[PDB]
Amino acid sequence: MASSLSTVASNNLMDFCSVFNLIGAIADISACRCERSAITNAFNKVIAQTTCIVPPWSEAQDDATEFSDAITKVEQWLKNVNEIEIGIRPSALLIGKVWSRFYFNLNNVADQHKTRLYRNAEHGRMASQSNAAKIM
Amino acid sequence: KIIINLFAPNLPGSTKEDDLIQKSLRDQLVESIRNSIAYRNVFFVDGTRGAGKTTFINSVVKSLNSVNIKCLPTIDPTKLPRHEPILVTVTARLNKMVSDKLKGYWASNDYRKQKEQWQNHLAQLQRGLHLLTDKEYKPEYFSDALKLDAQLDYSIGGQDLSEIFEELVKRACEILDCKAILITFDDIDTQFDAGWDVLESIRKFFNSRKLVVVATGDLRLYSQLIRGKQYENYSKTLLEQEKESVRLAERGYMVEHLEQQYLLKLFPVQKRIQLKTMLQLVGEKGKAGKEEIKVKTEPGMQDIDAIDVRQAIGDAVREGLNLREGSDADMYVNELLKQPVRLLMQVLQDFYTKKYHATSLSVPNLLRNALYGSMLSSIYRAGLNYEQHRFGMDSLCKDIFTYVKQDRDFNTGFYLRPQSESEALRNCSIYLASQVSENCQGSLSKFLQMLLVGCGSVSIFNQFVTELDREKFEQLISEYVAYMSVGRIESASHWANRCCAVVANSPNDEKIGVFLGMVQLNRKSRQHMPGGYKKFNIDTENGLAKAAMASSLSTVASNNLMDFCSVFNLIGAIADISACRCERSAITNAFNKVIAQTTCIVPPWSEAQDDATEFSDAITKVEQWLKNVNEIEIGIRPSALLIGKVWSRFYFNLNNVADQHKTRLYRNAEHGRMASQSNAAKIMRFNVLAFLHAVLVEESLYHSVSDREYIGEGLRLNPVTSVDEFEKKIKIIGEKLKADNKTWKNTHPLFFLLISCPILHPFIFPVGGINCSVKALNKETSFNKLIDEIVGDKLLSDEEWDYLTKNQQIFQNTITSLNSSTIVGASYDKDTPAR
Amino acid sequence: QAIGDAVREGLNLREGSDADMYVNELLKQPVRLLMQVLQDFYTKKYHATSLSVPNLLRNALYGSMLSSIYR
Ligand SMILES: Nc1ncnc2c1ncn2[C@@H]1O[C@H](COP(=O)(O)OP(=O)(O)OP(=O)(O)O)[C@@H](O)[C@H]1O
Repeated sequence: MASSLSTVASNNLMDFCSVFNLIGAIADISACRCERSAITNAFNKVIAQTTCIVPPWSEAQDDATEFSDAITKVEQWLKNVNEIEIGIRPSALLIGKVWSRFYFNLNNVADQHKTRLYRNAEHGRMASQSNAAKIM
Repeated sequence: KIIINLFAPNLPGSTKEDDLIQKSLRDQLVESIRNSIAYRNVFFVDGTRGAGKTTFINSVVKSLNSVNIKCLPTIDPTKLPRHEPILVTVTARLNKMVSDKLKGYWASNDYRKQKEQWQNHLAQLQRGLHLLTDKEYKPEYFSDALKLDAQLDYSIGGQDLSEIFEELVKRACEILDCKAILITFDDIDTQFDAGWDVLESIRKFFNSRKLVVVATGDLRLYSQLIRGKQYENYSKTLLEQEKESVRLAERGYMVEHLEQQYLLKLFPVQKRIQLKTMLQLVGEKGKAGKEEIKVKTEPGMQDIDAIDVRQAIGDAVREGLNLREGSDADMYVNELLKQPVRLLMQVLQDFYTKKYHATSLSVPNLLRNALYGSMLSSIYRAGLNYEQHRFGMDSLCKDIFTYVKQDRDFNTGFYLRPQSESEALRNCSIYLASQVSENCQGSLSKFLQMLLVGCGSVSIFNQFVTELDREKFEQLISEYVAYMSVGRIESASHWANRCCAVVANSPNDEKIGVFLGMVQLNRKSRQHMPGGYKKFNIDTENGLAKAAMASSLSTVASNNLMDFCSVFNLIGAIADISACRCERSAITNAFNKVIAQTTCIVPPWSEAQDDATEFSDAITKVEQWLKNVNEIEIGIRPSALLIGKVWSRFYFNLNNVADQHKTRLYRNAEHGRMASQSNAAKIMRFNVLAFLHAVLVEESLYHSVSDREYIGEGLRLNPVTSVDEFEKKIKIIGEKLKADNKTWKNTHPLFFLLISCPILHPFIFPVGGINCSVKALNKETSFNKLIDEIVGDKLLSDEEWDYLTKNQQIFQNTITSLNSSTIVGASYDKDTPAR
Repeated sequence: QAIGDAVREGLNLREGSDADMYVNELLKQPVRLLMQVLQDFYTKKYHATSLSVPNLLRNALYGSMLSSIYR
């Protein structure tokens, strides 16, 4: 979530969590693939080095062992992926198409779960109750 | 193997058999023409501007010089007399080698007959040459076309110079006992208008089978030449009468559709070859090298120790910019490889020649001179300062402002990232980074000025003045640069004294008198104030507290004089005290440089012990600090990315503090001990910490004196409310440096010097800003001893620190009364909610 | 089938409308432009076989409709 946790620097500190930054996280891990630096620095790329301002056109315990533990999991991920990722071949059509599948899925999920919040929906077990975690 | 000698003219005439950068293409093309003639036939090499064309096209002729093909000397369309048919110069060149053949062989019976046959066609061609130059038809010449010659067969009547030249070359081949004649052209980059006659003649007269043509030029430039000649066919009246966009669209398509196929008639697609750029030959870091290149950096070296080309640029980029070894340094060398070979070689030739000459002493100084001449054209296009001896931080800070407006990016503009769209801005970005690391090198006072007035002047305009169609935005920059005087700054403190006025004219919700990095101490007394709150008074403090408080002040005249407490002034003041050590009283003047003659004005864009030795002890502490910095000023090697990265962290960290500690004033701010309590002095303690914490993260992350960082694998944040996370960063770094057996000076020169400045000492531990709780002390007590570890001697007396922990004694290095001061608009009404 | 082996693997397409449309859009091209892009394949791929097949197509296309890029 830390990578997805983006803070908009303005007159008020506004913070957002988005699925795109999850997409934008994995899409950059495989770029370097080595040196144990880009992958480690990927976990902190918006904390203080990305302060987006609203556009002018608008109207406005120890974490030491757990940090090195989490890094090797994506290092575990890369060596298993690299043994098959060459045999697959995409193209123009069937890569734009899946985005339309993805883009419309986001719209429907956001629209439906927008009004599915209640005072007792936190970790709600009802098929209709929803919270912030249910959106994600 | 390629060995490039940098101490060589590198001209096309001074090439060798091993110094050729491109050899596979030279060899590969040679057999292709031979196989074509073994059993139109117009070749075409395609070359990026500066790839290497005239040198390359000379090598292929050399290969064909030693089936048998005879090659004519290379002809340059640019270096030819104007108003001269190109059929003439080919015939004249052809005649020379044929006339050399006739007087060569020994037999006389054939020579007397062969010469007569050769001259029969020359006279035929000469009398028919008037068609190429005449502007109008002569009715007399009709009787000349009707007259048929003898002994020669012409399948087509008339003049028809196409067959006459075709018959001429056929007889020219018999005398030269060859299979075909090689005609080679040259590039027309210098004047591409002259290249129109080349294309016109090739498609008309060189249509035989024993002629092979090898053109050369820039393909993207030929298209603009042909398209211009297509429009000349349309009648000018039609081109004006029918201006409808519906007709204009189809007219433009027809022109494009015509010359697209026209170029295919001249140069077939399968015949076109390209010259690979400098990048496509060596290859990137990840992939293997196709054809490696080794260069001779120093003169008179053995061929064994020849350095690679990438290491020959990393020797300059990494060292000339003081940029640490990493992927970011690879950004520049990758961009430099994509540049044309002619530009890249001249940059490499000049830098290494001067470095050897200097050795027989500043590396960035030698690189800056090389970059100035190379991209002088892009400097003039962008309008940057270009006078040689007017260099300095005053000009450089103006230069970086011009670049940002051109790039239209206020977020990463001061990073100087070569990622712009226009080629001119990319050249300016790399050039500016060279100048940033030249003046800033080996100086602390120069470093802060670049950070404060150079980088800072862009961020302030982005958020507070830009929000005030682009034509109106244009004059705002014009008067803003005049107001704050980016072109010429009298003192770093005066910029901060002007920075506050710029940002003060931007109110906020509920009009709390706290701003980005500053608070507004009330200059008067409001009736019936609760608790011990009162009006701020400088005379309450003593010793270093008054001196530190004197620097951190600024006033603005806005029909009622407003007082300001600032962090920017403290940053600027240090950049002035650390300027020159040759005088003692200068630092005393720096203490009260602005406190007396401020008289600041609202910007146009906005409508509205003994007193003899009172500071004697303060001067000694500052004077001792002068010896410490002056012995370390050599070590510091700031880069063009370090300063940009430091400021960005500062901007986010400082923006958070000024926002969270805004509603946290609930009548119990005075004598604050719990983290929820927050008074005016609490904000100022954190802002100074926000400056030093921002330096700590980026100093280790990016610096030329450290190969690897010592922060370690771990998430980083900013101390908005809690100093605990800032405490562990120093503790962890202290552990790592101990294992490597390294000191503090030779690893973090910036952090060590700032933390030892006597001026910043009192603001770290104020009276009313220190957090005191059950767990607040736990982190703070280690933090207090951690700061003592960095400095050689003890920071403060133990008893003084004890009083701050619990809740009379005089404080020399601690502010005593800023905590109780009020804030304009901060009407103390609510109460602290506790649970 | 001589354009089928030119788009299906040149553009990484399977048997379908897109592969058949691209043959049609390579058929609406003038015969002069159809030869050169087609000739570039079998001439170059014979040298390769004595791969970068989709890149080999882009090599042929670059010299095929180069001028329309400027529009
Ligand atoms: N073998 C080589 N080694 C190093 N640099 C070379 C080599 N061959 C060419 N160069 C570089 O290319 C330059 C030659 O220019 P180039 O061959 O691109 O001709 P041009 O300027 O386009 O042609 P012209 O002047 O005939 O119109 C040299 O000055 C040098 O900078």
